[PDB]
Amino acid sequence: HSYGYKSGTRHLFAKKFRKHGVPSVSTILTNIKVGDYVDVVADSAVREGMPHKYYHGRTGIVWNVTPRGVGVIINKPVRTRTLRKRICVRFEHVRKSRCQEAFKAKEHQFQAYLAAKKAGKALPPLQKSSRLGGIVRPKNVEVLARRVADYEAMVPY
Amino acid sequence: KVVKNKAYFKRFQVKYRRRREGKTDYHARRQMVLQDKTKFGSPKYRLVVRITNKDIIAQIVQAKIVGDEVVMAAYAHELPAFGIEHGLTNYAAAYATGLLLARRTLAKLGIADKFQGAKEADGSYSAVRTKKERFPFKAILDVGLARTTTGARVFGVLKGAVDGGMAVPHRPNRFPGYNKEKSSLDAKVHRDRIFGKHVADYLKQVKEEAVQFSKYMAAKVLPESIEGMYKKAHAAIRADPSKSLPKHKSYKTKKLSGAEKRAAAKAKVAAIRERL
Amino acid sequence: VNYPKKKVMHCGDARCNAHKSFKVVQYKAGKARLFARGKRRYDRKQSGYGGQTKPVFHKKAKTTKKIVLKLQCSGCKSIRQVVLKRTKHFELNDKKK
Amino acid sequence: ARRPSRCYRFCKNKPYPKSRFCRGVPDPKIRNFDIGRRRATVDEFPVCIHVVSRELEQIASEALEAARIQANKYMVKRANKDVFHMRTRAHPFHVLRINKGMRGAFGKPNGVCARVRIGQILLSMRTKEAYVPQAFEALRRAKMKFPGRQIIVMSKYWGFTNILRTEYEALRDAGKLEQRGTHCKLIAPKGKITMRNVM
RNA sequence: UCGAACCACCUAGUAGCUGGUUCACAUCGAAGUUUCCCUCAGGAUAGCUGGUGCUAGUAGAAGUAUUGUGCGGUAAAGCAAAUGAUUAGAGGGACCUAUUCUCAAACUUUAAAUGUGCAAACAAACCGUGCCUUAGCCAACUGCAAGGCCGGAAAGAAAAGAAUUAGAGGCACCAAGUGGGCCUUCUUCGGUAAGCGGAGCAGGCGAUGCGGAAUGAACCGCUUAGGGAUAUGUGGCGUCAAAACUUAUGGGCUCAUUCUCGAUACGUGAAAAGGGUUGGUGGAUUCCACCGGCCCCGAAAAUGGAUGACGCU
RNA sequence: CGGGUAAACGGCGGGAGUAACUAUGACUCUCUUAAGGUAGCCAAAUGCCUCGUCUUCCAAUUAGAGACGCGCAUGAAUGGA
RNA sequence: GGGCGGCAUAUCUGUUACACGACAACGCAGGUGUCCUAAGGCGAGCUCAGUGGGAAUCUCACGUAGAACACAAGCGUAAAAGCUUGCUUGAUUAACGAUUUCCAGUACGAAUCGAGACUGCGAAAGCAAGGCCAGCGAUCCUUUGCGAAGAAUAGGAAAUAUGAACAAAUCAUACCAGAGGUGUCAGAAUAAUUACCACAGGGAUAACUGGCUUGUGGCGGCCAAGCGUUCAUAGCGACGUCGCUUUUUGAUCCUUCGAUGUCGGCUCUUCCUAACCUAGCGCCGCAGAAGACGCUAAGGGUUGGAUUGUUCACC
RNA sequence: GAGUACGACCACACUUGAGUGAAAACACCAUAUCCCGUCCGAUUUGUGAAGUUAAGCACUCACAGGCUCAGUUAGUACUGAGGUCAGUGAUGACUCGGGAACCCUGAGUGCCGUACUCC
RNA sequence: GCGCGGACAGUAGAGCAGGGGAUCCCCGUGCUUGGCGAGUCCGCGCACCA
Ligand SMILES: [K+]
Ligand SMILES: [K+]
Ligand SMILES: [Mg+2]
Ligand SMILES: [Mg+2]
Ligand SMILES: [Mg+2]
Ligand SMILES: [Mg+2]
Ligand SMILES: [Mg+2]
Ligand SMILES: [Mg+2]
Ligand SMILES: [Mg+2]
Ligand SMILES: [Mg+2]
Ligand SMILES: [Mg+2]
Ligand SMILES: [Mg+2]
Ligand SMILES: [Mg+2]
Ligand SMILES: [Mg+2]
Ligand SMILES: [Mg+2]
Ligand SMILES: [Mg+2]
Ligand SMILES: [Mg+2]
Ligand SMILES: [Mg+2]
Ligand SMILES: [Mg+2]
Ligand SMILES: [Mg+2]
Ligand SMILES: [Mg+2]
Ligand SMILES: [Mg+2]
Ligand SMILES: [Mg+2]
Ligand SMILES: [Mg+2]
Ligand SMILES: [Mg+2]
Ligand SMILES: [Mg+2]
Ligand SMILES: [Mg+2]
Ligand SMILES: [Mg+2]
Ligand SMILES: [Mg+2]
Ligand SMILES: [Mg+2]
Ligand SMILES: [Mg+2]
Ligand SMILES: [Mg+2]
Ligand SMILES: [Mg+2]
Ligand SMILES: [Mg+2]
Ligand SMILES: [Mg+2]
Ligand SMILES: [Mg+2]
Ligand SMILES: [Mg+2]
Ligand code: NA
Ligand code: NA
Ligand code: NA
Ligand code: NA
Ligand code: NA
Ligand SMILES: [Zn+2]
Repeated sequence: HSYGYKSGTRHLFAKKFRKHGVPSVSTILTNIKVGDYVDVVADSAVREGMPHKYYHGRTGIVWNVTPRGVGVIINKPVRTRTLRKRICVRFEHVRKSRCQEAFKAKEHQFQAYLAAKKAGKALPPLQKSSRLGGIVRPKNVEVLARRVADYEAMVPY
Repeated sequence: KVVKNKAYFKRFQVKYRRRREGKTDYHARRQMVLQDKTKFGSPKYRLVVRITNKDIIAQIVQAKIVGDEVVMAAYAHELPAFGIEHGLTNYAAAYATGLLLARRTLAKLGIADKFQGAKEADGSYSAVRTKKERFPFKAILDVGLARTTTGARVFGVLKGAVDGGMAVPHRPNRFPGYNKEKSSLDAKVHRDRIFGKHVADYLKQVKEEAVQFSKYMAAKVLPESIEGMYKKAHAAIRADPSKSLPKHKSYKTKKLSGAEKRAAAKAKVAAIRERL
Repeated sequence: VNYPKKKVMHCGDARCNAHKSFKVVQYKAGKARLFARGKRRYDRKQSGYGGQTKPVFHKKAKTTKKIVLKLQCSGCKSIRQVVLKRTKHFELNDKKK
Repeated sequence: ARRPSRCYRFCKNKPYPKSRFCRGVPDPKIRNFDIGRRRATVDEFPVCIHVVSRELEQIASEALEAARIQANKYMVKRANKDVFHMRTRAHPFHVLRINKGMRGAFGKPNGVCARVRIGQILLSMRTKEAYVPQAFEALRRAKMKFPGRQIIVMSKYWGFTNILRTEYEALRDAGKLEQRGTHCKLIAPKGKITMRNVM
């Protein structure tokens, strides 16, 4: 019986086809701050500070930044509760997470609308529901039917 | 049996563009670009030295995701606006270009006249001032793929910048005149190489020879007038660093559209069918 | 496993307080004292009738032992102890080959 | 002797091929997968008949060999040996195990069989129009040698190729077929201009 | 009385084992799983349960969606892509070159469904280049980092299918029984197989009856204070037996002789193969081949017997 | 350490060739032990194969007796005959 | 079932495993208790395995890694993570910092992110507190290392503490960090036999009947290469394939362990048919006689003996 | 319209063949007294400028191979939910939903920054 | 673990494998580290609380 630290990671901790190589310069240049949402994704070409397989593909908040490492808080269910596990990884195994992108865009749009209404400018026209009825004026009208050729065709040989 | 079959190209992963062009060492570049993550992306500068066949390029560079940002540049092909007009790729030229880049960046940052460096070049080593009074501007040295041999001109640009007021962290171990036995530097040898005395000696020998030094011998460049020329060039640099050399048609080819290429192929097929 | 006879290592003490030369001696257990407190208690327990009064281990499984090195600064007389991995054959060699 | 094949008809295992994990496997009993004259050209035999599988089951290599021998012998005695080409399409790659309930019950190799699906082609015979009834009866007997239900059907393509039996003559006349052995590929108008590829 | 007599006593010896364990009804209500143990017929330990409550009662909610953003290599597919296995020809005995017959739990370029992290405005976030503080970063800074303070604005989250809630969140304390499970549905590993053995997900029985499948722990229906009325579910409506007192002003098909044709969801009587009747497809001049339906043959066991019985055409 | 002692406990071998037909093997080479089962006895209350093979006993004998011995695993006061 | 065997007892890859994580079998294929002063650390150069052309190993092109990285496997890696080489000891110390894996969210083992010291390499950015991921160990006991000197009028910021009337020197303890080991690897100090046997229990578990299964045994079909002078089928029937039966044995462990009397024979009754004889009938290679094969048929019948406990056997 | 240096993404950029290239660069190049390193100034290091676009490099071409994005394959394969569904069964269809891959075919063949320089 | 004897006799000789002449003679051959103290392997006889 075998349950190693990296047990069952043959396809998990592997590069995608024709995408091998050391991490990129953008990864080195990304600034990680305490409170940033990050995705924990293991980079198989580093093998230092690599997260345990459980935390691959989890998103959490940064609680700590060290010169070469990142502390992330990750939710982990166990029995009847979810713990807040603080994992330590090298910066190469985190990506700036986009989990709040739609919410930030929504807040930005609301500030912009507030400014426009304060200024008395023209608000954008409202989108309309596509589910409302109306007249349809067809261009081509065809008969939907089963023909002989369909049964003839879908037989092989 | 064939190695370069269809499967070979299907499985092939190209290197980075600058790796297969043989320009960028990406391990070294990644280590040079890296900072403490606790710095939160505070500015960091590489002093880039790239000596071409006829020119020396020295840049102060900042790494950005969109592409590197060049803050200041200096070129050894811009030195004759300061005197020196020959030997633009020797050690004295590398030193002068380094000093020019140092003075240019210190003037552009507004901290010139507050960090002067060594007014007279003595060739001795003084350890830089780093966080590791007011600290001087700090850049790290990027030699690229050049062999870091003792006496190489990349460290000549390094020394020129250091004498110009930079804080480029270095040890004297690769300056010309460093003896690896005693573990010590002969500052006079470095001084002589800085002011070009080796070039003057070789030129004197070549004159006594009676192809080398042809543009030298086309002018009346006596070996004894080299050192003063380099000193005066240093002074002219310290005077005015903004100085430089005094100062639509198209040769692009029309690529033919895909339909035109298809017409060409169809015509060739028609011709070969008729001919046979 | 081959080990150098002289080792260059951080000292620790205010005499040298830096990297320094260390002679290498392999640690070996000192003789069990007759008047060690546990030995006195054991001899008291063992006297009289009743046979053996403590366990005697028999089910030996280890084929090696951990190697402990005594490092001695030339400047001082202080000994530092370091632990190496288990190994069947430890030797202080000078050949460096 | 040999345990009956119906014991190994349930299939339901992950495939268990011969490998460096799976040692001790005897060879399949069928070793000739092409009967008649395989050398014969594609133009020679316009008619193609195949036996189609209607179940998802395992067919032992002994059965494939028996069916092959049956079809060969019938075509020989009721026709000639130079007028048909029959290829056996199913290859026995699944190793069967025997446990010679008990402890350590994992069995050792003792046979090999082909995992076969619904609508899979098991045999294919290439003949001329004149020896079609012999083809059909030979395939009926070979089919009798198989487990499960198989239906014999006429292939609308030309022989073992991928061209319709009717269109083949026109394209061949138009010089649009590369003839290489018992099958032909249609020349596609791509790549360099050769003396081939022109049409 | 003897592979260690008898009598009294230590001795009510110890027992993780077997047997027993005395009133009512009321509110709730399990577990056969985890980790450790000379541990496997037993314990500790967490979980499941009860009793206490504490706290500002709609709060820091969710076995569910949606939208946004991450994770994945199983099903499928592939061998005319790498690694392995593999049949045959063709072009330059073998080698090569283009493919072609077949394919893999310990192969894979690609790649689902179902899933699985995070977010979706009240201790938060946004705005001000607002102030203070710092032995933090930066060559310095009015830049970056961190903690605060002072304010402003907040569809309190528009519109575009643009959620819903029998939607008060948190926090403790003290304890019980369990720690032999078993069945079913999909997925399955070992086995010829098993009412066999082992797992994953989820519902069950165990602990639960009631209605129905004649009968059955587990199937179908429905789950339960004790009573009426009405209406259903599953299942039925020739008698047994409530219901077509054998309904229709519905269409077809089917004949069966000692095994009884059929009326058998689960499931509890079958195949390869073949032939009365009445359907279909494709040809030839009514017959030729082929394919269905129902029926028949293939179809042999021991007390007399079983669509539940009678019987029904 | 060195001697003695079996009517002390006990123990007591194989494979590889050979004689004018076939056999089996007096003979020989070898590997080998502390010694290699001697005199006897036997499918025996001891023989797996086995209901061994031959003779005799009967109409017919997995029984009985007499022989034979490649003796799974007979045998000498663990006393043999 | 137990025993014998094995280790599934501590533990690592791949698969089992069902695209998060988790997931069992005495499931599958393999590993582990070591080994390395370099096989650790760093810098610099270089490119590997294989091909092809050429010189009675050397050369020039190709070469996505098809090599190598101690050891099993997976993953990763090409101006390197491989090879060579230069100088090094970050394989040290590290204020009880935090964390992951196992998980009770305890230790142990292995990891990860750090802060300080002193350093190695490097021009520098940097990189290193072992060789990534398996390679290991509680209490008590034993044993080693650390608490250099020199200072203080007085226990302080800085002097190790104690042996309880107290002072010196021994000696013995103590506080921290390690070593010596428990492989049943959360850690007793352990040989057999019982048919002379005993107890508490167990149908949680074997042996006998019954039940499921039917591999094995038994009995049949289909197809048709052949055998039959000839001729596939009078008779039989390779190689394939589909059944049936519980008259064999195996597999299982559901019932029974506060007990279901256990082989054979004898005696006696009944049932089945896959028919030996007896009744009818087809068919043959059926001249007759004798027979073969099949069909309906289980109403009736189916012996006496030698050896053997036998059932079987065979005379 | 280009070039150089540093670059971001890392083939629409690669590979193989051919063709063209203004200026300035880039590079081939010439050479070893010195710094430095080699068996070998080959590589590397220093010093240089007589020549050349021959190669590198940049652009063009190929019914080129790969690669990228589409379509076709195909509502097919597979699959979440359901039935006292069909079938002896293997399996299959149906009902409410999700929905591929290869083969093949169409198009395309790098792009965005910082500085400096040439038309 | 504690002690002994030995790496043939020793304070470098002896046995003897291979060498010339008639079994004789002659060439050869042979535990570590230190200024007599401290380690490695065989045996013996003795100790056994992680
Ligand atoms: K199986
Ligand atoms: K009612
Ligand atoms: Mg993956
Ligand atoms: Mg008596
Ligand atoms: Mg009592
Ligand atoms: Mg009780
Ligand atoms: Mg309740
Ligand atoms: Mg598949
Ligand atoms: Mg409790
Ligand atoms: Mg119970
Ligand atoms: Mg009922
Ligand atoms: Mg009624
Ligand atoms: Mg009626
Ligand atoms: Mg009924
Ligand atoms: Mg004898
Ligand atoms: Mg005998
Ligand atoms: Mg006898
Ligand atoms: Mg007898
Ligand atoms: Mg006798
Ligand atoms: Mg005797
Ligand atoms: Mg899953
Ligand atoms: Mg998973
Ligand atoms: Mg701590
Ligand atoms: Mg630890
Ligand atoms: Mg580190
Ligand atoms: Mg390391
Ligand atoms: Mg290494
Ligand atoms: Mg490491
Ligand atoms: Mg390790
Ligand atoms: Mg234990
Ligand atoms: Mg007895
Ligand atoms: Mg008893
Ligand atoms: Mg039982
Ligand atoms: Mg019990
Ligand atoms: Mg009873
Ligand atoms: Mg009784
Ligand atoms: Mg009875
Ligand atoms: Na119920
Ligand atoms: Na009717
Ligand atoms: Na440090
Ligand atoms: Na210990
Ligand atoms: Na059988
Ligand atoms: Zn010291």
